[PDB]
Amino acid sequence: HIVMTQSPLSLSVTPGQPASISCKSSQISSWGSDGKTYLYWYLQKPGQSPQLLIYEVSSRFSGVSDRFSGSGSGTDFTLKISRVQAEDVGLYYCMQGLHLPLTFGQGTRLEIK
Amino acid sequence: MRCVGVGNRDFVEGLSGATWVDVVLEHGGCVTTMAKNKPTLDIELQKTEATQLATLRKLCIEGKITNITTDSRCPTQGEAVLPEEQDQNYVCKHTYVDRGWGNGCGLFGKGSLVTCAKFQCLEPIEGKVVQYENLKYTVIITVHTGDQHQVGNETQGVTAEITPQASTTEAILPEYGTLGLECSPRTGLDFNEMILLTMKNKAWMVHRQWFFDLPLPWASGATTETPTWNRKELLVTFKNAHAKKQEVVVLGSQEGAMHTALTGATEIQNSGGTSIFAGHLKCRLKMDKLELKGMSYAMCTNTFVLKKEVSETQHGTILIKVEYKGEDAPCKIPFSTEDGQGKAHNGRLITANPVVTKKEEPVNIEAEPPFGESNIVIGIGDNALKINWYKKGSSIGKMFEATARGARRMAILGDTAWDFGSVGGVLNSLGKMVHQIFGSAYTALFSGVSWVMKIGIGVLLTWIGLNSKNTSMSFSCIAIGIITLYLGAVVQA
Amino acid sequence: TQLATLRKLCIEGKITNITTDSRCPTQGEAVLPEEQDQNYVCKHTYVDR
Amino acid sequence: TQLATLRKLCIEGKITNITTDSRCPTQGEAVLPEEQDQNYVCKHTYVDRGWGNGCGLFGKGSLVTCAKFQCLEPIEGKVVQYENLKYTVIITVHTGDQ
Amino acid sequence: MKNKAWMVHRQWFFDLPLPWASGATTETPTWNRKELLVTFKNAHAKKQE
Amino acid sequence: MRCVGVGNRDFVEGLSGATWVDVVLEHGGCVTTMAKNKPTLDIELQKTEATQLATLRKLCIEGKITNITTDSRCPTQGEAVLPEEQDQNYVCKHTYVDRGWGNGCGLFGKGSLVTCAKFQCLEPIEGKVVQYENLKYTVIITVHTGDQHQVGNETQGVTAEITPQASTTEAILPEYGTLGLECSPRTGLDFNEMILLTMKNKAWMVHRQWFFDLPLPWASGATTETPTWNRKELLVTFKNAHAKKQEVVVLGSQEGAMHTALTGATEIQNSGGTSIFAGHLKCRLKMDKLELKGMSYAMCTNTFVLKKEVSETQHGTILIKVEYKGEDAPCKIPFSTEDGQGKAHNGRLITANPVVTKKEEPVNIEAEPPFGESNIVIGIGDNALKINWYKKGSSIGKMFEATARGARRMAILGDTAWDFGSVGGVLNSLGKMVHQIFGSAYTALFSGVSWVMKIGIGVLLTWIGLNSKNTSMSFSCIAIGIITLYLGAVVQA
Amino acid sequence: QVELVESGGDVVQPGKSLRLSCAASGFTFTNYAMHWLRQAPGKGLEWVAVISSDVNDKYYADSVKGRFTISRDNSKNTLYLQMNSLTPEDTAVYYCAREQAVGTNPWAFDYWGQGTLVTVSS
Amino acid sequence: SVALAPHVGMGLDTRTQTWMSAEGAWRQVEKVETWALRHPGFTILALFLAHYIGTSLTQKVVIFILLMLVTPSMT
Amino acid sequence: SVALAPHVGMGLDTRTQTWMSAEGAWRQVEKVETWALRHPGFTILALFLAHYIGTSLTQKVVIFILLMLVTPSMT
Amino acid sequence: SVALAPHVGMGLDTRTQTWMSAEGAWRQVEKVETWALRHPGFTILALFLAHYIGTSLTQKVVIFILLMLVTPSMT
Amino acid sequence: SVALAPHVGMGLDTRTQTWMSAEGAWRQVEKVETWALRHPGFTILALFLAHYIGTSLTQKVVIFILLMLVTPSMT
Ligand SMILES: *[C@@H]1O[C@H](CO)[C@@H](O[C@@H]2O[C@H](CO)[C@@H](O[C@@H]3O[C@H](CO[C@@H]4O[C@H](CO)[C@@H](O)[C@H](O)[C@@H]4O)[C@@H](O)[C@H](O[C@H]4O[C@H](CO)[C@@H](O)[C@H](O)[C@@H]4O)[C@@H]3O)[C@H](O)[C@H]2NC(C)=O)[C@H](O)[C@H]1NC(C)=O
Ligand SMILES: *[C@@H]1O[C@H](CO)[C@@H](O[C@@H]2O[C@H](CO)[C@@H](O[C@@H]3O[C@H](CO[C@@H]4O[C@H](CO)[C@@H](O)[C@H](O)[C@@H]4O)[C@@H](O)[C@H](O[C@H]4O[C@H](CO)[C@@H](O)[C@H](O)[C@@H]4O)[C@@H]3O)[C@H](O)[C@H]2NC(C)=O)[C@H](O)[C@H]1NC(C)=O
Ligand SMILES: *[C@@H]1O[C@H](CO)[C@@H](O[C@@H]2O[C@H](CO)[C@@H](O[C@@H]3O[C@H](CO[C@@H]4O[C@H](CO)[C@@H](O)[C@H](O)[C@@H]4O)[C@@H](O)[C@H](O[C@H]4O[C@H](CO)[C@@H](O)[C@H](O)[C@@H]4O)[C@@H]3O)[C@H](O)[C@H]2NC(C)=O)[C@H](O)[C@H]1NC(C)=O
Ligand SMILES: *[C@@H]1O[C@H](CO)[C@@H](O[C@@H]2O[C@H](CO)[C@@H](O[C@@H]3O[C@H](CO)[C@@H](O)[C@H](O)[C@@H]3O)[C@H](O)[C@H]2NC(C)=O)[C@H](O)[C@H]1NC(C)=O
Ligand SMILES: *[C@@H]1O[C@H](CO)[C@@H](O[C@@H]2O[C@H](CO)[C@@H](O[C@@H]3O[C@H](CO)[C@@H](O)[C@H](O)[C@@H]3O)[C@H](O)[C@H]2NC(C)=O)[C@H](O)[C@H]1NC(C)=O
Ligand SMILES: *[C@@H]1O[C@H](CO)[C@@H](O[C@@H]2O[C@H](CO)[C@@H](O)[C@H](O)[C@H]2NC(C)=O)[C@H](O)[C@H]1NC(C)=O
Repeated sequence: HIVMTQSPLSLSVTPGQPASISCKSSQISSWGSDGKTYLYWYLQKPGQSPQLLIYEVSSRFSGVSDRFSGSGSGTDFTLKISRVQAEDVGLYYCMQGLHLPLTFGQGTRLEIK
Repeated sequence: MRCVGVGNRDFVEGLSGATWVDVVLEHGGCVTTMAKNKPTLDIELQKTEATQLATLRKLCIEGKITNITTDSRCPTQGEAVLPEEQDQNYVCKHTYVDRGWGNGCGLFGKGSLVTCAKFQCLEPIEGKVVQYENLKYTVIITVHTGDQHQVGNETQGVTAEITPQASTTEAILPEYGTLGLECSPRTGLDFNEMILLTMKNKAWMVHRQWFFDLPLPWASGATTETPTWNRKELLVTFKNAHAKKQEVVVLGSQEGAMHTALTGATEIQNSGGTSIFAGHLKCRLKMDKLELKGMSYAMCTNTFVLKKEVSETQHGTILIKVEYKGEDAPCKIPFSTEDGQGKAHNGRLITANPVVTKKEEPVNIEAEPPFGESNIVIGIGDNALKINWYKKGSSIGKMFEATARGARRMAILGDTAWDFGSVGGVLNSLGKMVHQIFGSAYTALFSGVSWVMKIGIGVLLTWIGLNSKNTSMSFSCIAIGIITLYLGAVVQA
Repeated sequence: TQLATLRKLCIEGKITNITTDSRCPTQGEAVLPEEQDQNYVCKHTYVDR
Repeated sequence: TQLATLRKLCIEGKITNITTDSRCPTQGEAVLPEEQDQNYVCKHTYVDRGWGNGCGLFGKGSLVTCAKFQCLEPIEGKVVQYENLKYTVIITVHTGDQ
Repeated sequence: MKNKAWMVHRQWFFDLPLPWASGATTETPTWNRKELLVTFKNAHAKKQE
Repeated sequence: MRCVGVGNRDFVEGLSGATWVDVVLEHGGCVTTMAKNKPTLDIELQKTEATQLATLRKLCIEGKITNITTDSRCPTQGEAVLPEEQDQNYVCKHTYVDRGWGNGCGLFGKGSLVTCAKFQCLEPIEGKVVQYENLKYTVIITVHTGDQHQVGNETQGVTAEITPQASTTEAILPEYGTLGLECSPRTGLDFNEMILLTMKNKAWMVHRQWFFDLPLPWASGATTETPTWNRKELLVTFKNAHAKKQEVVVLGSQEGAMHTALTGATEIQNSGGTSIFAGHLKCRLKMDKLELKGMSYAMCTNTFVLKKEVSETQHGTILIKVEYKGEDAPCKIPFSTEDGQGKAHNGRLITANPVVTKKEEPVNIEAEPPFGESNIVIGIGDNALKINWYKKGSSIGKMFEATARGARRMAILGDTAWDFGSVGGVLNSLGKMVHQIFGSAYTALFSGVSWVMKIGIGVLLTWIGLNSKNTSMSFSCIAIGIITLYLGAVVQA
Repeated sequence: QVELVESGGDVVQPGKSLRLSCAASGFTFTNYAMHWLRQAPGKGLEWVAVISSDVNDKYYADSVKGRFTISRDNSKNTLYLQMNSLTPEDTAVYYCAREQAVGTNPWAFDYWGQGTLVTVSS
Repeated sequence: SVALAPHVGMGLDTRTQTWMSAEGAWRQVEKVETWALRHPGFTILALFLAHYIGTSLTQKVVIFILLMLVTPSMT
Repeated sequence: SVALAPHVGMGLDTRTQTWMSAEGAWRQVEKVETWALRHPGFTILALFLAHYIGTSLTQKVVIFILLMLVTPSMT
Repeated sequence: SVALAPHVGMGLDTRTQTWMSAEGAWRQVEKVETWALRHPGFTILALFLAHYIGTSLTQKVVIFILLMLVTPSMT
Repeated sequence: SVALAPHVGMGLDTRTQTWMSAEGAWRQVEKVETWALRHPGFTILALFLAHYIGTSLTQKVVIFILLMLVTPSMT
């Protein structure tokens, strides 16, 4: 029942600019046996179904644009976008897959300033 | 002493005028540098990492085919044409299909048939290059201090960042002076022949020409969302079964084939910073400013007791660990070695001169005993701790093992093994020049030869040497056969 | 018509639950309880410590 | 004083569960689900099959038998390290005692 | 073995035709060569036991 | 037809004299004997069983040491004696020890010491021997009746039983007459020079001299509640450590050592009657009293339908299972094998006379077609269904496999394999006698040689023959070496 | 290329049970663990239940534990969800998520279904 | 790409183990062995060719071995 | 791995065009051609070896051709 | 012990398989291999002896093989 | 089996008596005697071989003894 707290709740940024989203865990999601960290980042585009952007803390999923990159080691993870386009409107729900009752975060919102 | 236990260390011992010794770091082994009056320290190239990588060429690994459009002409006149052919996104092919009254054409005979599909690529393989400007090497240096928790402790150390712009960064060791590193990072793994294959979150350092020679269709390489792909003809397989018509089928996903086509490449970790972990670096060690702590301390006259049983390492060091029992804390530890109750002193302290810095702070000593019986006396008086030991081995065996180690180093490093621990000298310069010329010729000859073809060719050439009797035997056999067998038995690193 | 299958051979795998055990020199091979399971693929190796 | 177990051999044994899965003469190799289990000792052999066996093709089939194996009364193979080894010497003087 | 204990050479011990486990104090050990104790008889090629 | 699929099945298709043919019945496989206007019956030697067994000699493997007593002697007073030494079940051994005033002896020297241990043995080997008084071979005979469930069924056939007391017997087949059967049970296998040792529950079959030459204690096996072991020292060890005293050890269980010693000896069933499943029997078949079922039947006149597709026995004989689907129930079946693109008839039936006994039941035919493509008509006229089956291989391959089969038969059966299928005559008998003499000498001077040494001696002998300049003996040495190689490559089944 | 299409979504009064069905295509179904996820309007994504590759093993979210049932008809290549004792709170857009194609987690999401809407109200 | 251009002998050499070294060290040798065991007659044909081209006990063996290496892997 | 053993020349041959019969025909030749263009020194080595192991011109040609065909095919 | 002198060559051959046929054969041959790999200096000793007693290559080879087969078996 | 390859000659000699010393020695030598008395024709075979391979009396005797020691042990 690890609860996921996201730092930003609304991110209004102009196009062609960076953006940093934070998803802070209540416990280190680092599986001991393999040393990996199971934190996922989804994006549900408005009027669409959620996608999967980075299927780990920093290893991005297939079909994802070049700019989406993550970070974080134990509890403070980030989602860095290099240059924001007009398609980045959506809800960046983070998720932890470490434990069976996996719980999403509240999810930030990105809009063009 | 973060170097103990790795099993790949190798001790550099020389020193010259201005006290500079150049050593080579390989990401696998940790160097140890001993000297007459300089504290023996150890060095390990921790991680080589680059930043700000450009994308040179992009490769498609799988495709999807849509909008299959076909057009045929009447036989014996013209050639089938389609406006969609000129489009860059469309792959097309011309074939001849029999036609007749059944197909509606006026005259019987074979007629051209072109089919154009839409090649919308998927799962690209980026190929990235790195300029020498952004390459950075991190080096960790620790002096043998005899601290309590310093046996192969990977964490504690002193880091010096080395970049081609400023490659003479000097470490500042605490209470030991400043060890000066003046290294050339241009040499090493030539990063003008390295393309990083970022393919589904796994990178590799492949050769440049091999990457350019991958049959997979290649993109422009610029940053776009709909790049045009050249050489698309070989990832979609047009099939003209019999002669009535032809179909269009996408080949499939080339990931498994790529993974077996990379069977000799070296893996590098790619997450965030593309921290390469394979490679080597040549560095000079300027030890002029470097000093040892507590040369002027008084000697200890008290009881010494082991707190952890002495256990010989792989290379012969024994790692004595003792704790002082006296009342004079800032004190120097004595040492003595006797072989058969004879003060030959045929031993050596890889630690410079261990000293106790606190009354009951354990200190650990790395000593090298001789090849026979070796009684070791630490304290003085009738309470002197006596550590009996027996190094099992022979002197000739050590020379043979050292020769094998040098041969492995010369096989891995091209010619920089001639500079590894080369303390100035003119003989080593001539040796390096000769080896450089001959090795350049030899690799130009044996460029890209198989792990087994090297052994086969070496056997064949040494047989040719043993046959010919025009004093071609002496050079052919020795220079090619033995060398090529030794290499081909080592190449698969 | 009416084809009978006799072999399924895999192409796309998925590795889950990576586990490791290590032991001191001259103390025997590392043992892991997951070895006696069909789904587990397990390979030995040698490490220095 | 103290001994470590370097490797256990064993002498006796027991065969608990025996299962066999044959194969038709040309359909190929025979496979059992418990072959990949580490404690099942399997072996492949050839047998002849026909309509008497309900196979439909006359030839030499493939047969594999797997037996669950646990071993009783093993050898221990203990190894001693020089950490704790204790020689004992007794010295007697020619005291001319009775 | 049993109650008697001998003193044997290392290579001689390692070169024996008997199943071995790593001897790592596991409640159920893993035997490497189990075929050295078990015989698979096959009589005139109709079945094996 | 029974035993169609057995690996070792072989046809015996020749009758001679008063319609009798010799045949060697073996546990490995059956015999498909053919004759003109006679049923094609199949014969298996099912099992040889021994009802009563006598215990010739008991060896034993385990053991126990019950009472241990030692009586030493002074260094020069002489030998040591214990009162229980003369007891038959006390295993004593004399050794030397050193005694002095510490032992209360009074003379310093090497005394005499003897230790006696009471010995009783657990879980003995039995070593039962069978006499020809009551031995029962069992032969099951099945006629090619073309029954629906006859294809490979191992549990339907007429049973004949052959005791050495009454060797001649008659097999009353249900409708085809009585099969005269004259065997030689006393000479099929040398049961005199063999003992069926039974340890634990498994029972093997071992040579007499091999059994008698074993390093284990033995008792006479005369059903005594307490037996007398002759060599008790072969299981008990008398350890003596640095010459001060000796102790006694029972030395484990030899059950695994027996299982290792017993390689190459055929195992026997021991549950209930000790039925054996290895060995062969020689028989003569007298088929004068054989009718053929339904010789007076008419010919059928309706179309057939196949139930199971035609398949090839590994001897190139086709099983065909057809359904009559006709209104005249008992009328027999016409079978004509039309050769490729012609009316030629180069194939034949093996099922002697195929008759539909009932309309409902599908009868199964047997055919052996020509090597090439052949269409086997199995109906009456224009509505006759045409089975097309194509056979692989030529006559030369059949000749080669027949030669290999004959070679293996001679290797296993020895001189006996000369009269398998024998029609009589003088050539066959003369060859049998000559090969009997040669094999007698060959076995006499190659007895007891493992296969490794057999193949080594074979290659050594053929090399000796190749390097000899005496043709008359160089050829002989080469021939002996070739025969030795062939045997050594086959000896162990 | 994989396609996960929802089915069974409709209006329903509180307390009346409903059975959801997830039709699958584009991959071998029997080898993939499947999930059910829901998003209440204006609320964060909330995972409901998971069924692993073996049919027997299932797990449910504690907020909905004991009220739902998840079943796999892999012969027909479809997933089944049984909703019982529905609450007016239990109204959301429900999704069907596949197991991850590549990775280490035995259960993860890579492809989401189109989504179905179930409304529990009076 | 196609598994016919591996990075075996060309380029860099380091002390670290290259990707898939132990698995693929004997890959081509196993391929040649399985091809030879599946198609035995080409051994006879290669023996014929070697014994009827340029025969001398070193050439007769080198040509045979080289051809038996060429044909399976070339396939 | 799997790509090293194409289903070529197994024996079943028919009128209908096979899978990838147009592209997979010259694949092996193009592999050797690219390898030769990339690694030129082994050409000199093979010339030397053929000259010093072949006493006849035909032997030299055969040895040179087989050496060129064996090493890229091997790796 | 009893494990020595197995029941091999007693001339009781039969169509049916015997007890521990393949395992017995290959263990009997593999004992020598394991012993010879364990102790390699006796190869030098046997070569010396079979070379200074043998006067022809055939005799030398025979004596060397017989020594290398006697010693692991007599041990 | 394990009874083969006894722990003899491993160079662990000590003043104290080993396990089954005299019994082991004389059983190892007596196995050959029992086997040779069981099967006497191989004496004739070995005499023939060692006579037609040996060219001098020393070689003949050595080869005969080595054969008579190999065979009961290889069996
Ligand atoms: C292979 O690897 C996978 C993942 O890498 C492992 O997956 C585990 O699966 C189990 C269930 O199969 C998970 O168990 C869940 O644990 C939850 C943890 O909660 C507490 O954890 C602490 C330990 O820190 C315990 O001490 C407490 O007692 C709690 O259990 C637990 O909350 C949860 O139960 C709840 O949810 C279920 C389902 O909703 C309810 O039925 C239940 O009543 C309760 O409300 C589970 O028990 C475990 O977390 C998974 N581990 C990981 C790392 O993901 C496999 O176990 C590995 N092995 C195999 C063979 O697959
Ligand atoms: C290897 O081989 C052994 C034996 O050869 C197998 O051992 C099996 O062990 C299990 C228990 O661990 C046995 O199960 C018992 O079955 C009893 C039979 O009752 C029903 O039988 C039918 C079949 O006829 C089944 O279909 C039913 O499902 C029932 O099982 C059953 O009554 C019994 O349960 C009772 O007793 C237990 C213990 O007191 C109670 O807890 C329980 O509530 C109930 O009262 C057991 O379940 C099984 O029969 C054994 N198999 C046999 C004898 O052939 C191993 O399984 C084999 N495999 C391995 C890997 O070892
Ligand atoms: C081999 O070694 C075994 C054991 O190692 C010996 O076994 C002996 O067995 C006999 C019985 O068969 C034991 O005799 C019993 O002695 C009991 C001891 O009582 C007294 O002991 C003193 C010595 O301290 C003697 O001097 C006296 O004479 C008494 O015996 C005795 O109480 C007992 O009798 C009681 O029980 C029996 C059975 O219920 C009653 O019938 C009887 O009336 C009485 O109530 C026995 O007599 C003897 O102790 C054993 N020896 C031991 C244990 O060392 C074998 O004798 C040894 N030799 C051989 C050839 O096997
Ligand atoms: C490698 O180096 C690090 C850093 O020096 C070592 O960590 C150190 O470990 C010691 C003991 O484990 C720590 O001392 C402890 O201090 C606390 C607080 O005073 C005290 O309560 C304990 O009893 C103990 O004395 C020390 O703080 C710690 N230093 C750190 C973390 O910076 C480490 O042990 C070395 N070895 C390895 C294998 O990592
Ligand atoms: C080998 O031969 C035996 C005996 O000939 C075969 O057993 C027979 O099996 C069939 C079914 O497979 C039995 O037919 C059944 O008969 C009963 C009573 O007549 C009837 O009610 C059923 O509807 C069915 O027709 C037949 O009775 C039985 N014969 C016996 C027991 O004597 C056996 O199938 C043959 N094959 C094998 C592989 O064993
Ligand atoms: C190529 O194929 C796509 C998909 O088959 C076509 O897209 C369709 O276009 C029609 C109108 O022309 C729409 O009604 C469909 O909904 C589209 N399908 C989709 C988007 O999946 C497309 O028209 C074809 N031609 C070209 C030039 O792209």
